[PDB]
Amino acid sequence: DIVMSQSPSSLAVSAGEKVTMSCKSSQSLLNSRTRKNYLAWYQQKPGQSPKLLIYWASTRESGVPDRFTGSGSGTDFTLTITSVQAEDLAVYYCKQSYNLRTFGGGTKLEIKRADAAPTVSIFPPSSEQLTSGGASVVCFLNNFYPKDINVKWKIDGSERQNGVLNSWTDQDSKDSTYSMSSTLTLTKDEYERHNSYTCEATHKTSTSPIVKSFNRNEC
Amino acid sequence: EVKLVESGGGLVQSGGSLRLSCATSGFTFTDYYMSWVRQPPGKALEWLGFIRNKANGYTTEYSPSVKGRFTISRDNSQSILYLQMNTLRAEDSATYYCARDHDGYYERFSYWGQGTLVTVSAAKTTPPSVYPLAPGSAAQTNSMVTLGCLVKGYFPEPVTVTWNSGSLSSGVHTFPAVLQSDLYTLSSSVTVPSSTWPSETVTCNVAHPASSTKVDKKIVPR
Ligand SMILES: [Mg+2]
Ligand SMILES: [Mg+2]
Ligand SMILES: [Zn+2]
Repeated sequence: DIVMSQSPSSLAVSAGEKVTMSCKSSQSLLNSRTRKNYLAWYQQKPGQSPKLLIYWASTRESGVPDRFTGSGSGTDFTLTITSVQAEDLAVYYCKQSYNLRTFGGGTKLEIKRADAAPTVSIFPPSSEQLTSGGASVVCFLNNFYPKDINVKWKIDGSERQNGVLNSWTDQDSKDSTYSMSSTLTLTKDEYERHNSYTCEATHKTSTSPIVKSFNRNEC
Repeated sequence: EVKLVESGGGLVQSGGSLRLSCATSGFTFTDYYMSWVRQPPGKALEWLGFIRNKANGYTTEYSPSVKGRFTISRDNSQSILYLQMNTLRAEDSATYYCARDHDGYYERFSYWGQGTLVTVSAAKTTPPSVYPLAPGSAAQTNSMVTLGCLVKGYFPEPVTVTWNSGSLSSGVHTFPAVLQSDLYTLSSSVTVPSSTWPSETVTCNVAHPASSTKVDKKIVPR
């Protein structure tokens, strides 16, 4: 069967710059009769379904920006994006249609941008969760860059790491930032045995941690 | 207009059998080849096989990894496409997409469904508990406010989150589920103008297909 190899695994550029990515098949996708190369390129934005961008190696499907152009013939193909836009954050896949079908491993395209500090907000456990005997303290870290960032929870001034679940979002398609979610989970009794709750975020953007917190008895 | 909708995904044990569907409309079904493609979480697309059009005898072709294990059929009167999966395994856990395909000879446009997620494991199906995240009794910070929803303790994925039935999209961050034991927990945040909340209604709508559950939780100030 036809194997499709894509290079590089991932790319990264600032908005406006140009990128190219490679796709090679184990055999020629050029049909001697139709004079067409059965090679297509797809774009898959996060949370989305793949979208056909180009077919027959060079033809752009109606609706696709001129900034996307495909070249190559035979075994070696290339996808070029003239002026990368922020919405282009995606994994691009080539697919051969010569004999049956097969996808390449894909090329991920990340967007570089200027540094951004996270906007931090902390939320106490809801009254509803408490009745179920549990107690989650949530902390959202929104729109920061780069993705590297550390979160430290503190309860009554002392650090804590037991029941912490972290989750990073894909890069934002509008502003190229990242967001993260941190959840400190306790039982109802523990949460109520302590009084101060803190979420601390350390990011390249400052040597001083962005600090957010609350007191169980605030008013 | 041309719609491809997959269903039948969900939970299943090893060795088990599952049948997926892909209902269509907006085009004359009989004239097209149909393909099935899958994708394990965070991995590459993978073609599974296709079923040809009428003019080609509705015959089939599959990829090795599914040889003699998966079957593709089509209901030409209902315009539905199926994928019979048998003797399932962990590596089969993935999102399954149907797509309209063809001889690449006709000048066509491509369409894919949103996909259905198949999870393979022996864990039990569990509905989520949906909790509102309102700001602490403490003081605010600026003319904008961040609210949230903690979708906790469900299995398996996925769970879909919208705010005010999708009318509140801009300014919404839904975080990927995190697996802790046999349960998934995720959260979603929405930032809106202080002039909007609590002035108006802000509700997160969470759906859990595996358990056929839907929860609408209103965020009201503590
Ligand atoms: Mg493949
Ligand atoms: Mg955003
Ligand atoms: Zn304690």
